[PDB]
Amino acid sequence: SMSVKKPKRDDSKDLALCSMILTEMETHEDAWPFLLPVNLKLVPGYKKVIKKPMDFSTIREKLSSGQYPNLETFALDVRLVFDNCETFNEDDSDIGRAGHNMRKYFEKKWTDTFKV
Repeated sequence: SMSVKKPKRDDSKDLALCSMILTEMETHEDAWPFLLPVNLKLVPGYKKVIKKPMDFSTIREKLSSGQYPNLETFALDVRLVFDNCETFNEDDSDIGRAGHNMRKYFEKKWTDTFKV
């Protein structure tokens, strides 16, 4: 509260570390469904069903232009990618399985990097 300061973690490396994590995401072989925005005019349903589209290229642009206030807002956008994927795609499908794989991949890197 006012003039009662909670000891804070060092966040000076967060931008670099998130950029590193995102690079590993972008280069994962199962990243292909997530590299670019879903094409809203070639994919029936998507615009109506998915209220907040998100993809790695959009996250990269936001990270490069100071649009994430903190690391948690970055992780929210990454998770949004996989939450959208689960909403729209069957688990069995190639895209659906890619999403599950990439979520698992991200969350381990997230824990290993920041839950130091």
